Formats: sequence, structure tokens, C-alpha cells
Amino acid sequence: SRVFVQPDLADRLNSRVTVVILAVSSALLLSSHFIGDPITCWTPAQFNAQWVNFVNQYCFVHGTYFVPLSIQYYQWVPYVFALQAFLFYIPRFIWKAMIAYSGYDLAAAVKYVDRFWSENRDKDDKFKTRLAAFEGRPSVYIWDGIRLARKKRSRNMALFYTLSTVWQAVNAWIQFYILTQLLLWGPSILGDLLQGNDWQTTGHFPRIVHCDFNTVLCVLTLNIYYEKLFIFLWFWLVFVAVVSTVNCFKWIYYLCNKTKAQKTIKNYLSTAPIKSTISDDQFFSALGEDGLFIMDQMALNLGDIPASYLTISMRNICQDFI
Amino acid sequence: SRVFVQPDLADRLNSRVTVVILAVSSALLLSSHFIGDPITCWTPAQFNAQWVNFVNQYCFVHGTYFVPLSIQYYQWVPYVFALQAFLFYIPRFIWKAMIAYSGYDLAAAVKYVDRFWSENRDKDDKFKTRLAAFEGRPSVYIWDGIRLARKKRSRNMALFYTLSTVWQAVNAWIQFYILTQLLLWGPSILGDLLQGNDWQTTGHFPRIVHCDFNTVLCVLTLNIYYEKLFIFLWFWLVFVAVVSTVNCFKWIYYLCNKTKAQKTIKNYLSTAPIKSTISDDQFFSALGEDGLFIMDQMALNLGDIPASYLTISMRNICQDFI
Amino acid sequence: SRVFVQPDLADRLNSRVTVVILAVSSALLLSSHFIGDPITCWTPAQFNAQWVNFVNQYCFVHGTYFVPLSIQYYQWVPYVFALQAFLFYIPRFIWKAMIAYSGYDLAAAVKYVDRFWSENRDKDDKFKTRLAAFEGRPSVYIWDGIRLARKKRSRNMALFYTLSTVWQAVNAWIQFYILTQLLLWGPSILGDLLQGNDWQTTGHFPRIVHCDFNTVLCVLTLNIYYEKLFIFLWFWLVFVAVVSTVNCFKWIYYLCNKTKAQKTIKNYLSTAPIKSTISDDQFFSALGEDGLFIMDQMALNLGDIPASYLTISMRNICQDFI
Amino acid sequence: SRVFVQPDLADRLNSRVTVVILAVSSALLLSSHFIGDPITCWTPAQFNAQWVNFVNQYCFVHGTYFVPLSIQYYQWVPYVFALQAFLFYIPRFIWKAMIAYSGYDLAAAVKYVDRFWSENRDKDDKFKTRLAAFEGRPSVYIWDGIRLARKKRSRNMALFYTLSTVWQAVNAWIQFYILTQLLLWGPSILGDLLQGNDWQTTGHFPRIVHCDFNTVLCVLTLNIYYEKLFIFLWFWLVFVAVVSTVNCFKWIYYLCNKTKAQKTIKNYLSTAPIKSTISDDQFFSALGEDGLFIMDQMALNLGDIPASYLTISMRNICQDFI
Amino acid sequence: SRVFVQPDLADRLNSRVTVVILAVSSALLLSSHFIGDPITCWTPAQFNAQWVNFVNQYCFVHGTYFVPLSIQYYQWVPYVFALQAFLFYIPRFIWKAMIAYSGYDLAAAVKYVDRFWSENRDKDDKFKTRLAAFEGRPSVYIWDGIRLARKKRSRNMALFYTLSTVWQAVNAWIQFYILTQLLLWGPSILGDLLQGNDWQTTGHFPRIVHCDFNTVLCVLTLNIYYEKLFIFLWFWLVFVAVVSTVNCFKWIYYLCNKTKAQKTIKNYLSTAPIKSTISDDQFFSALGEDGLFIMDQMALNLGDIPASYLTISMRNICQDFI
Amino acid sequence: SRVFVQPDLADRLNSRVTVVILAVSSALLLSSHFIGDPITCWTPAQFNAQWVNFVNQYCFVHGTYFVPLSIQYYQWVPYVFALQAFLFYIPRFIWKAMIAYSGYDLAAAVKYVDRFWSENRDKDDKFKTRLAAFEGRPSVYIWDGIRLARKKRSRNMALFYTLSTVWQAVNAWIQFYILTQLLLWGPSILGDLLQGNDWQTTGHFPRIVHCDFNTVLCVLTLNIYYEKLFIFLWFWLVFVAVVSTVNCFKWIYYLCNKTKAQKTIKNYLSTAPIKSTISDDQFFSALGEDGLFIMDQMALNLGDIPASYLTISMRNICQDFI
Repeated sequence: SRVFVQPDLADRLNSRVTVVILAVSSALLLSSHFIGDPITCWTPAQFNAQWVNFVNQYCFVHGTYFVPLSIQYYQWVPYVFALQAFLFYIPRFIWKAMIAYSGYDLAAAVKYVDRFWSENRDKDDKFKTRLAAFEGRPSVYIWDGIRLARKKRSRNMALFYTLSTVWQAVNAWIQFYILTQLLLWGPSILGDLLQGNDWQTTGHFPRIVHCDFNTVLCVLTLNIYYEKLFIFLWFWLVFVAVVSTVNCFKWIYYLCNKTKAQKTIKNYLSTAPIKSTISDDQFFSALGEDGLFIMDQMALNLGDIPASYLTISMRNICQDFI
Repeated sequence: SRVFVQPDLADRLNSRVTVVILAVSSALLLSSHFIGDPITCWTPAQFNAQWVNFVNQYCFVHGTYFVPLSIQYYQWVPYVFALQAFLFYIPRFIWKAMIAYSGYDLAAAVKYVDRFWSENRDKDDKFKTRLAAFEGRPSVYIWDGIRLARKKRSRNMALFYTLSTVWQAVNAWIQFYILTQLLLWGPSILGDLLQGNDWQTTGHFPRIVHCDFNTVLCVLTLNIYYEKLFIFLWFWLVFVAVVSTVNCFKWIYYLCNKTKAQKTIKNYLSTAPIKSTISDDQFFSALGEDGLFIMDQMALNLGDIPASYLTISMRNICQDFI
Repeated sequence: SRVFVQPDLADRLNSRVTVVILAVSSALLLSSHFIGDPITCWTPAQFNAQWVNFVNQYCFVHGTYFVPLSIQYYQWVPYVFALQAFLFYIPRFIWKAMIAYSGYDLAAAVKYVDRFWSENRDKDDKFKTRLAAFEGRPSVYIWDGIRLARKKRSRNMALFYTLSTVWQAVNAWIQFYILTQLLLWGPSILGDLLQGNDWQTTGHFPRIVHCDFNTVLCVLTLNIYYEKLFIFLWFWLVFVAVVSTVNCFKWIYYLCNKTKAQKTIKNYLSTAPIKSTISDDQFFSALGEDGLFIMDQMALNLGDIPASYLTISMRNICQDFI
Repeated sequence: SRVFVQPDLADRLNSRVTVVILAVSSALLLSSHFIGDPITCWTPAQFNAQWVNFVNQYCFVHGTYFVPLSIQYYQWVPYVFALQAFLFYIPRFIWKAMIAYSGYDLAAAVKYVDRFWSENRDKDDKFKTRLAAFEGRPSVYIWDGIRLARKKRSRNMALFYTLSTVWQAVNAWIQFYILTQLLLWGPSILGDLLQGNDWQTTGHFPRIVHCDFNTVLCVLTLNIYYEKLFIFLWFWLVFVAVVSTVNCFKWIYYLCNKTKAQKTIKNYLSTAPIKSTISDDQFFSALGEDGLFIMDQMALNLGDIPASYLTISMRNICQDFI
Repeated sequence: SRVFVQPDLADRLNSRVTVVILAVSSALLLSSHFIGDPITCWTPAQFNAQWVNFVNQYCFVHGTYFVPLSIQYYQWVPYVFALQAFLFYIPRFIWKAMIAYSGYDLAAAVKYVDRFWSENRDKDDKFKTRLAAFEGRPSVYIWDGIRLARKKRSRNMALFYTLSTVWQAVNAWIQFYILTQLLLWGPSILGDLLQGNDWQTTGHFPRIVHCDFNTVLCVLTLNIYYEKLFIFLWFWLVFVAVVSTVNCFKWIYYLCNKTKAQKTIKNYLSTAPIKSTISDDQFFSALGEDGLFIMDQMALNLGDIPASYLTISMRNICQDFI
Repeated sequence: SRVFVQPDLADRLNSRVTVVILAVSSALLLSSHFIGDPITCWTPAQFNAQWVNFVNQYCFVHGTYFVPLSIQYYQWVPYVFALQAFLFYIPRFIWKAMIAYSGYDLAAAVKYVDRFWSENRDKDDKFKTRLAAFEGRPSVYIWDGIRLARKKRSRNMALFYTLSTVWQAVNAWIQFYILTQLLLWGPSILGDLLQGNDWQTTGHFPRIVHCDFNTVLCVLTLNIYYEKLFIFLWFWLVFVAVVSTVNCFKWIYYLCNKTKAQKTIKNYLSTAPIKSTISDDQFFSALGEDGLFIMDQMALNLGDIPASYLTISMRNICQDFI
């Protein structure tokens, strides 16, 4: 599994890059406020190089307030980020478990046809009898997979995929809303920032805060990297959520129509110069349950030509049912 | 053994990832409070850079109390975690020892059929005579294993597997309960935390504690990583325990039924276009004791197609008993 | 994808080198003002090695003014640079997504013909029957790609490419304008610098600034690397924008003419000593929709000879339409 | 030797893991109290950063006493541990020397048959004539080894193995007893620890001890890792001793019975469809002296099938004596 | 491109070594005055280890004057050097772009004939029919390149090469003049240095300078590496400029003569014992436009023998025009 | 030589492991008292961080005395150990030189027959004609070596080997005695240590010594590693000496008997089913001078089976003398 099952949908690797970017940010913030110094302080009488080395930690863990010329989110962001990264990685595992429970095995079939194509795409002798090759080796494997899956909890694989996509969209929107509930709705802070009010007057996100100690004037270095990060993370999260919602609506419309869903297969079926006996309708009657989604996956993953060859070879041996 | 016997059940690698995560946490805590400084102190008169370098260790090993505006678990968590990791790794060793005492050898058989399939899955000449290949090389190996094991303490392998799973579930629940007995039942601390009472008022998990010394006001840095860790470890342990209990009940129901246990084999047996002589009942009468579990393992490990081929070839040579 | 789809247009790798240079500059500035010291200060009474270690950060985050014998852009440049680098990388992703939505697959076809040529360019036996080889193996692949793409949202691929180039040009000009709106129009600062007014009199870009603190005279080391960088970045950005605009106008003129667009193909078609049956016009009538752009890509990527061979072999089997 | 003779009995690698764990503990303790600081002290008047750098070593080498609100074992444990590790490694060398003096060579024979099996386990042509292969190449090697050893101090190899196992058990129990004589019998300290008496009242294992110096109050950091180590080492040593004693009694019962010792061979001999001429008794009369133990070793090391094949081929050529 | 197009003219790698040496010098100077200390100062009253750590940077960025017993070029040399290195690398890119726009592809042809020669230079069977081999495989490739280039903006390739060389010479002289305008014309400073006036009396290039500060006597360490570098850089730049000008005049004379330009080809044509039909004049009439320069490149790059073989084989198939 | 002649007698690699352990100890002691601090001192008035940094070296090189509540061996042990390691490595070189002067070459012959066996031990076709193979290739090499050596100072090789072993035993005993003459005969110090007198009362091996300086109380850290090392080195040296003496007496008895020395050869000669013509006595009369020792070496190095095959093949061609 770790070799091949663990390791390309159009704009689904956005979950992978999301996990990557959020984990990088979280781990870098941990490294910053655990290796370097996140805060500094200044008691305007005198130090001993060990006063400040304690007042730093004190004023860090204790609360700090700010006043222009005890509010802090230091204790949640670099951990809610790791939690968010884990929640972004969840949906891929959900989809894998769903395809495992469905009964069929799609990853292995894609890898098999991919290896077949990458192997005999260059053999000159095995290129004129190309359709013969495709109906010979891999087509039987795909058909046996279809046959075995048809009798075990696999008649609505597309429904499981659409549910996975719905969960992905809901998860992205929930992550964005969670980011919103950790302080100001974006363009508000940008307007207060673009018109020239950085923090002196607008108040929020301070960088020179006082400290209670029984006039300590502590400066929050690492804070300057938080409102250089949220301004980008907000935009990028809303973009990811929008693209995921668009993909979700696309797959919903695909599932609920089933009429223009066979557009690609009906297109592929009109290329080979054979058109021998099997009508268009009975091919679907034998395959339309699940094999439609699998052929669409082969097309969306391998490409178009090696998928057209496969789906036009599969007609020539389609006799298990009709 | 270290090459092949030492190195994929659905949601059993949760024990492996459990050992990994707990060992990482424990070793990182040891490294923190053994390389970096875990504590800091402040006597509000004067230091000499060697006062604090002793009061740190003193107030660490000695007890510390806390009062709002000698309780500590520093000395057990980073070691009970390693003990828990070892106890999570135990059940895999128990299962290996049980399969060794059973008499049969399952890992080697799985590896053999896996190598056979991975080797001759691509040979074009050895793909039409596919059933012949499977009934030729590996089927005889599986049958000889069955025959040798049938006469040595191997008639109830499924019972040993179910006992291993029961032990896994009991172990997970005991680990969770052990985590509970080291201080507040989860959602209680979360509610006291989500409504905005971090530690100032709620008391437990302090970060600014006093110290007896014959007003030392020591700060516990590393404590901030403990209630950022338990909040996650509780959820994750209860999830692992729940999934293990579900798997346990599944295997119990499998063992006690034996009627719908042959569903997969009865399904596979209805695919090949041979159906020559051997009735369905006598195949089971020759195999149903142990080979059922072994075929289920081959299916749950190799996949479905290379398991169907194997179990439909094994009928064609099933003559040792009937 | 990460192996082959993710990885040579004439002066488009200027976007790649742009991303490289801007990311290097931004990351080096972050490393400088996060590892080394970016600023220094001097209160002309006395220090304690911890005064300055706080006044540095204070005067850094707080504003600083300058007077000859609170203005600073320290907080935006090293981040607007990373944003600019991301915006320079966007257009390549836009073009990839556009070619994916178009229906055809150009990268795989280029790689296939490239592998074919690099493989059998040296075989002596397969060099007299060279035209036979080209019309044999890869030409059929190209034609099948054409045929499959012709029936799926691919009749105006050149329009999508021209739109990608327009977006590239607009993006480059917007990046330059953004650089301009972060303070002086180039040659002005150069004239004030070439005639011998570095910063003492001209004022802007100071290096010895005062600081408010309730006469601190802080020196900005890292500032000396900013007006050694803008002077070059301005020139290089305007050069990149000019070359991109020239490329854009070239492709616009190409798309809108369509008469001298077939100049290269009409030239290639007059070399082989065959000229057997297919007139020049019907070849284009079968190919002129999309295959023109694909042949131009093969020529602009592979070279000229292996493209001429391909496009003169494709005539000998051009019969799918006429 | 270092290549192959120097490098899998069931629960004998417990000696290897024992050596590993004890050597790790000992070397880590040496590194701790030789690189880091093991002790700290505090004279409550004043230091000079070189007082403590001498009082540390003084109070370390000199004795230290403890009193609640000159006893130390610092000088023996991290060396008795290395001595124990060496004494755990001894029995393997004893067994190797015993098998060398016995006359036969078992390791080379096991490696030879292992290489033979791993080589020709996959050859399809050399799989129908499988019994022929086994009686052909390796069986003659095993028989020649038997013949050469029969005339040189090798008639009671099992006795030497049983003596090695007796020595292993005695050594494990002696190591445990040695651990006991270095201060409290386990569960006593656990009860005094589980009921909540860490060291303040129970006294033993102090961490805040005084020091004679002509009120020094030295703290023993590294001591906190000793009673976090003995509590585990006691349990693990008693477990290793118990398992070794069980193995010893098993092999004693094996040697003294000789009746159910041939159970495995009598089982293997009833599988091949030959049963040609050689009775069961005369096979043992030719082999029962030493070859019984060697076949048991082949079974306990290679597995069961490649051992059954070997022992059923060895009958077909058993003619050197009868 | 990065593999083969990006990677041997006689004394053109002087541009490569120029870029190397100037980039090394510039980067080493940056590393020196950014990692080590470039300056030191001494206020003859008292310091605090932080006075000097600020006066260093102050006196560095601010001006410094010198008086024997505010002039500085610290701020331009280590950057004008990088600019010069980039300007030395430009001409190679200009030549590559010119050969790309010309229409022909010279690098690929050179690499092809080089691979052909390096491959079949050792085959003994393919060494008697050597001329047959050369007129067989690579000659047709060269001729097809000639034919394709003849109809696309390629009739004056030598003119483009001569323009590239003129640009190289002008660039070298401009770089030298730029070095001169950054302060003394070479031998002047050498004479003032060889006769024994280092800097005490001659003044320029000081190493003990004063500093304004409201008698600071700062020493410029890194200055000692500047007049140990210019003295060599001047000589080496004038040498590079002279050799480039000589090469330029050589190529100008080559282009403008065209009579003794065919000396090498007329020499090669008088070696093979064939002299069959094609007169000397018509060969040139078919090739003299561009192929002359390409054959000269093959000779100047591959060597002489593998170029003579090629150019004497090309006559035997020269029939495309005459 | 460095490849093969420079690189397995039973318990002769004890010299190799002896050199290893002594060199490790010596080099580690040098590293300790040359990198870390070996000593510490305390003048009970005041320091300046440079007093102690000189008194350390002074009191180290000068003598130190001890008194309970100028004796030192610091200057010899870590060098006498390296001398001892060299003297332990000597005997192997002596044996190599002796075998070189003897005339024969044993190492090359052993390596040759080893390579022959390791090569053709697995060939199935070359396994029935096994005796033919052995009498074919390597036997002639061994016989030619015998013949060439018989006429050059090689008739008493066993005498040279026995002398080498006598020298080894004498060297081991001399090394042990040298260890004894560097201060208490072992069990004396152990008894004074086991009954509980570490150094306070027993005196020898002090760790808190005074120092003359014109009451310095210096502590000898590294001393604690000397009486943790001698206690083990004494036991291990006496064990090595005993085993070497036993081996020496064994080889003496072997040389002086010559009757039961041919026991192994007389045993091997009674296995092959040939016994054709050559009597037992004449084989020895042709070989008994030197070849006896060489066959014993082949047996003690290669194993028993490949030595039996060789010595039974050598009879079938033994005709050079009789």
C-alpha cells in the first residue's frame, strides 16, 4: 500500500498542497517561537540578562494588553493550523475507504493499464495490431474486475464518489469558517490597511503592547508574520473552497443526468473502422452501471488516446451479458 | 525474519501509527526537558547566573503549587507514553506467535503468491493459459501448506485470529482508561476552554506556579505543550478504540456464523466457464476447516482478481480428500 | 504529472527565471532580517547589551524618520516580492489548464515524437526507410490525437494560446506598475545618483535615521541592499514586459492572418521527392483547424528536420477526411 | 566467518535484544555523566562559576548523604550493565564453539539448503520434478555431512544443544539475581510508589542530597533516570528468564523422551505418494543419532514445506547404512 | 535545452572564465563585508563592546576622509562587478538567439556528427568502408539541414556570426573603459608602487582613515584586497579585449575575402582517391552560401580528420542543385 | 597484498580483537586527557578563570600526593597500552614472514580452492561429476604448489607454525606480566573492593589528592575510569593467555605425535566408493612431509566437506612420487 496504493484528479491535489502549506506554516511558527525568541520586553530601570529571560516567558504565557498613543491569539493559531491540515487530509482517506468498501479496485486497474500502455506504446511490431493488443491483455483484466465487483456492493460507485466530493466541499467551507472565527472580514482589514492605517490607530494586531507585572512595554516580533499570513490565507482558502464547490456541482450534475454522461463513450465509439455487430445501447446495458465511471476515470487519468483504444476494444469482447 | 517475516490489514496499521505517534511524542518530550530548558524561575532579589541554574532543577524535582490571582505530572507522562507505545506494539507480536504455534505459515504463502502474480501478471504468452498457470505453480504450494498444517495443531486458526483481535480491542480500551487515570473527562476541559477559561480561573494545568525554597514564581514552559497534546490524544485514542471494537465484533460475527462466511468463495466459484465436476459442498468439505480463512486473507491482502483466480484453480485439483 | 507533465518556448522561460530571481531575493531578505541584524541603534549615554537588543526591534517595528545635516517600506517589499513571484508563475498554470480543457493533449504528443526521434535517429538500418518510419509509428499517434480532439471542444486551440499570451503580457505590465507604486520613475533616481547625490541631499532612501523613544540615531544596514536592487529590478522588469508584449503581438498577427501562417508547412511540403497525389489545399482542409498549431509547436520545440519529416509523412496517410 | 558464520531460533534473539538494550542504556549513561552534567550543587553564600565546577566533581566522587524534611550507586550501575551485556552475549559464543567441537557444521548446511530453495523455488520447469530436484542436489550434501560427522565426536549433538540451553537459563537467572543485589524486591518499591510516596518520605532513591565539605545541598539530576529504568529492567529481566527457563524445560523433555521426538519426521513421511520400500524404522536407524536434530533445525529455520521436501527426499537415497 | 543546447571556440570560453572570475570576486567581497568585519574603528577614550559595533556601521555607510602624516568606492565595486559579469555573459546569449533566428540549427548538427564519429570511430568492420559510412548516415542529415535552412532567412549566417563577434569586441572594450572610470591609468599606480610609495605619501587607496562623529581613526581591512585586485584585473581585461579584437578582425577579413576562405575545403577535396565527376566550382555553387561556414565550424569543433571525411563524402552525393 | 594477502583460525582473531580493544582504550584516554579536562583543582581563596587553567596543567605534570581523612601513573598507561597493542599485532606478522620464508604459499592456495568451491558449489550439471571436478581444476594447483615448495626450504612447515604459536603464548604471558608490573594482584583489590573499601581507607587509586604549590585539593576525574578498566583488563588478559597456552600445547602435541595427526586424512580417505589402487601408506609417503599441514589448514578454514572432496581427489592423481 505504502508503495503504490498510497500514491491525479484535476484540482484535487489542492488538498495535498493545502496540507503542505498549512503544515509548513504551523511547523515554522512552532520552530520560531520554540527556537528563536518570539517576544522581547523592556523594564525601563535595569536588567541582569536574566530578568528579561524570565519576563519574556511570563509576559508570553500571561496576558498582554495594548493602548494607542489581556488579548492574544498566540496560543491557538499554530495548533489550529495543524488541526486544519489534518482535516484537509481526511477526505482523501475517506474516498479511499469508500472505494475499498465499494468492492471494486480502481487504483490497481488504472496502474495496470498505465503500465501496459507505458510498456507497449513504443514497440513497432506491436503497433499495427494495436487494437488486437488492447482487446488482448488489459481489457480482460478490466472486464474481470467489472464482473467480480458487480456481485459485491458495487452498483452505485458514482454515488460514493459524489458523496466524497460533497464532503470535500463541506470540509473546505467549514475550514474557511473556522478561520473566520479566529480574529475583520478580510477586505475590511485590507481597506483599513490600504488607506494607510497599519496598527497605530486601527488597534487590532498590535506590535508594541504593555504588560502587567507586580510599564513593561513588550514588543511582539512574531506578530508581524501573522497579519502577513492571514491576508493571504483568507484569499487562498476562499479560492480553494470555490473551486471545490464548482467541482462538486459538476459531479452532482453528472450523476443526476446520465444522458450526456455517456457523451465521451459515445464519442469514442465512433472512431474505429469496425462497427461490426454490437449496438450502442447493449454495450451500455452491459456496462452502464459501474464501468461508465471507471472508463471516465481512465480517461481523466491516462489521457484520451489510450482510453479510447481501451473502450473501443472492450466492445469487441462484450459478451458476458450481451 | 527481519527481512521478510517482520514486515496490511484494513485499519490494523493503526497500531503501527499509534506506536509511531506515541514514541515521537515521548522522545520529543524527553529531548525537550533534557536538552532545552523545561522550567524557569525568578527570585525577585538578585541572581548570579548560577542561582537560577540550580533553582531550576530544584523546583523541577521538588513539588510546585499554584494559586490564582505540590502537584505535578511532569514525572510520569513522558514515560507512561513509552510504556503505552510498547503495549500497543505487543498485539502484533502476539498474533505472530499465535500463527507460529498454530502450525501453518501464512505470511510466506501470501508472499509467494504475491511474487508469482507480480512476476507473471505481464507475460503475454502466459496470459491466455492463465487458469492453467495458477493451477500449475502456486496452487500446489498452497495445498501442500494446507495438508501439512492439517495434521499439526491447525484446525481453528480463525479462533486464534479472533482471540488476537479481542486482545487488541481490550488493550486499546485499557490504554484509553490508563490515559483517563492520569489527570476532566475531555469535553469538560473543552467546555471550560471553549467558553473562555484557559487556566487563570479554572486552575488545573497551571503555567505560573510558586515554589517552596528555604516567593520564587516559576514558569512552566513545557506545560503549554501538554494540554495542547491531551486534547488531541483523547479524541484519537477513543477513535482507535472504537474502530478496533468494530473490527472485533465483525470478526466475532464472522466466526460464529460460518453460513455467510463462504459468501466470497461461493461468489468466486461462479465465474469461470468450467463448472466441471466438483460440487460446491465437497470443495468446502475438503477446505472449510482452515483454507477458508487463508483464502479470505489472500483476498484481503492481494486484492480480488488474483484471489479469485487462485480459489477457482484450487477446485480443479481438489482431490486429496475428495 | 510531476514526472513529465509538470516539466521550452523561446523567451517563455523568462517567467521561470523571473520566479527564480524574485523568490531568491525575497527569501534572502527574509533570511537577512530574520537571522542577521537588519538595524542598529546608538543611544549616546550608555548600554547594557540588552538595551540595544530591544531598541533594535522597537525602532524596527515602530516608525523612523530622517533629517539631513515615520517612513519605511521594510514591511512590504520582502513580501510583495513573493506575491509577485507567485503571480509570475500563474500564467503557466493557466496555459496548462487551458490546454487541458481544450481536449487535446500536446505535451504528451511532443514527448512521444521526441522519444521516437531520439530513439531511432541513430539506427543505420532504420535511416534509409526514414520517411517510412515516420509515416509508420508516430504519425498515426498524432492523427489519432487530432481525430479524438476534433470532436471535443478543440477547434480554436490557437485562440486559447493567444489568450494565454495576452494574459502573460498584461500580468507582466501589472507587475511592473505594482513595482512602480512602491517607492522616482527610475532614470530620475539614476540621474540624482549618477551626478553625485547619493542620499545626503536627495533625501529618499536614507541610511542614518533618527528614532522616537520616550536622539537614538539608528543605522539601517539592510537598506543599502534595496537601492542596489530596485535599480536593476526596474530595468529587468521593463525588459521582460517589452519582450512579452512583442511575443503577444507576434501571436496576435499570426492568429488574425492565417494566410502566411501556413508558410512553414507550405515550405516543408516542397522537399520530399514524392509529390504523389494529395494537393496542398486538401491537406490543410483536413488539418488546418488545429493540426497547424500542433505542427508549429513540434517545429518550435523539436527542431526543424524532425518536424519536416513528420509533416511530410502526415500527408502520405491523410485520408480520414480527404 | 564475519560474513556468514557470525550471522533465528524462536526467542533466542532475546539474548541479542538484551545485549542491545543493556549496551544502549550503559553507553547512554556514560555519555550523560561524561558529556552533560550529572549533578549540581548550591553553596548558599556565593560562587565564582569555578566553585561549582569543582564542587560538582568533588561531591560526585565523594560520598553524599540524604535526610528528609555517604550512599550512592553512581559508581557501579553504568559498568555492571556493560558486564551484564557481555555475559548475555557469551552463551551464543558458547553454542558456536560447542557446534564447532562437535564435528558437524550446521550453519553452512542450513545456508546451503536455504540458498538452494531460494534459488529454485520459482523455476517453473524445475517445479514438477521437485522431489527429484531435492533428492538430486542438496540431499547428497546433507548426507555427506552426516557421514563425515558420524565418525568424529558427533553422536550426541542434542546433548550439547541442551547443555547450551541450560547454561542460557542459568545465566539469565544469575543476571537477574545480580540485578537484585544492587539496590526493595520490585513490587515493594512499586507499592511505595503507586500509593503516592515518591522519595520525600520513603527515603531511598533521593534527588536532593546534602554534601560534606570542609550545607551544600546538591541535586542529582541523572538519578531521576535510574528509578525510571530499574522499574522496567526488573520486569523485562524476569520475563526473559521465565521464557528461557520454559525453552530449557522444553528441550530437556525433548531429549529425554525420544519417542514423540520423531513426531515431525513421522508426520512428514506420510505425505509423498511414493512409500516405495524403506520402512519407517530403518530410516531412523540410519539417521536417528544426529540427523534428527539437524532435520528439526531445518524445520525450525527454513519453514515446513522446504523441510518436508528435504526429509522425504532423504529417504529415497538412504542406503549408506540400510 | 538545459541538457544539450545550453552547453568550444578557440578563445571564446574567455567569456565563460571572465564571468566565473568576476562572479567569484564579487560574491567573495559580498561575503567578506557581510559575514566578516570589513572595517574597524578606535575612539581613544573607552568602549563598551557596543560602541564599536555601531561606529563600524556608521563610519562604513557614512563618508570617510584621509590625511597623511568623504571618499570611498566601497559602495559600487562589489556590484558593478556582478553587472559586468552579466554583461560578459550576454554575447553568448546574443549569438544563440541569432543562430535561432537564422533558421538553421548548428549545435544539433555538430552534436549529431560528433556522436556518429565517437560511436563508429572504433568499429573495425566499419572502418574500411569509412567513406561509405560518412556518405551514408550523417551526410544526409547535414544536407537536409542545409536544404531546409536555405529557404528560411538563412543565406548570410557568416554575417550574423561576424556581427556577434563585433558585439563581443565592443562589449569587452566597454567593460574595460567602465573599469577605468572607477578609480591612475594602471602603469601610473604601478610606478608609484614599484618605486616604493605604497599609500603613505601617494595618498590614493588609504588604509588608515579618519571619521566624522558628533578623531575616530578607522582602519579599512578589506581595502587591502582592492588594490591587490585592480592591478591584476586591469591587465587581464586589456588582454581579453586585445584577443577579442584580434578574433574580430580575423573574422572580418574572412567574411570580406571569400577567396582564401575556401582554402580549407579546397585542401580537403584533394585527398580522397576518387575525384570522380563533380568539379570543384559546382560543389561550392551548391554549398558556398551557408554550408561553407558550417563545414568550417565542424572543422573548428570536431577536429580535422572527421571533418575532412565529412566534407569529402558530401561531394559524392551533392546533386540537389548540381 | 593489501587487497588479499593482508586479510580465520579458531581463537587467533583474539589477537585482532586484543589490538582493537587496547587501541580503542588508549586512543580514548588520549582524547579524554587531550580534549576534555582530566583534572580539576580548587585553591580555597579565589580564582580568575586563568589560575585554574594553569594550576590544572601544573598539578597534572607535577607530582600529586594523597592522604586519608608524588605518586601517579597518568604518564605511562595510555602509552604502554599502545605499545602492548603493537606487541599483540607482531605475532601475525611473524607468522606471515615465516610462511613467506618457508617457500610455500598457503594463503593463495586457500583462497583459490575457496573461490573454486564458492563458484561451482551451485552448478547442477557440475555436481554429479563432482569428484571429477575437484580432481580436475584445483587439485593440480595444490599439487604443483607442493612440488615447487618441496625443493625450497619447505620440509618442516609445521615446525614453523608451532614456533609461531609458542611465540604467541610467550608474548601473551609477557603482556600480562607487564600489566602486573604497573600497579594488588587482582583478587586482592577486588576483595578490598567487594567488602566495601573503595578508596577512602584502602588508599590506592585516589580521587581527591592534594598538590604542592609555592592545600590545593585537586580531583582526578579520569582516574575513575582506570580502576573500572584494570579490573576487566586483568581478567581478559589472563583468559587470552590461558587460551593461547592451550592452543600452543595442542599444536605441540600434534607435532610431536605424527601418529594420530593423520586421523582426519585417514577418516576422509574412507568415504568415496572408489578405493581403487593407491594404498593408504604411499599416499602419506608422497604427501606426509608438508601436504598434511596444508590439508589440515584447508579443513580448519574451508570446512569439512569441501576439504574431504579435495583430499580424496588428490589420491586419484597422486603419481608424482608414487
